[PDB]
Amino acid sequence: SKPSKRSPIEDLLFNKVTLADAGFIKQYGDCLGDIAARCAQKFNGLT
Amino acid sequence: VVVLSFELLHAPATVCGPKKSTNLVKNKCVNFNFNGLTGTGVLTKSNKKFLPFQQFGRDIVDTTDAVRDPQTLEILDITPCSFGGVSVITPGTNTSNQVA
Ligand SMILES: *[C@@H]1O[C@H](CO)[C@@H](O)[C@H](O)[C@H]1NC(C)=O
Repeated sequence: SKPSKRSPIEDLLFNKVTLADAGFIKQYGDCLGDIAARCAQKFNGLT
Repeated sequence: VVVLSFELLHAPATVCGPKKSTNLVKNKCVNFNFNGLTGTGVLTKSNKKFLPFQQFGRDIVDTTDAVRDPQTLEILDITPCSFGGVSVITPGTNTSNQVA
């Protein structure tokens, strides 16, 4: 019944762990945030 | 003997270059020189509120994030121009020379 077709236990495991990086395309974000907030935010060459 | 003593670490300078000012490009990716601070990036309207004595701002990692325009006092955010890695997908030169 839920997206990703994970078990009740797997969603619990995923909700408990906080992922700092979560790699995906991030260039679209750019500014308008309170601050850039990163872990280079790509800008310093680390992805 | 004449000794000229100054510090270049104070952002709101009021003294020193016979440079010829031009317009502000804003959104398009450009090179810039703001009171001796130079670089490449995209200048956009900022929502940040600078104090009367603050010319420059910095991000979490102490690099320049935003500037105060020397003539208009508009606060502009500086986002570096888009860049990234290039990866080459090759079937192998013994099969085909097509590349993604
Ligand atoms: C600089 O001169 C322009 C001339 O139109 C004026 O509008 C602007 O406010 C001036 N800025 C400062 C900081 O004196």
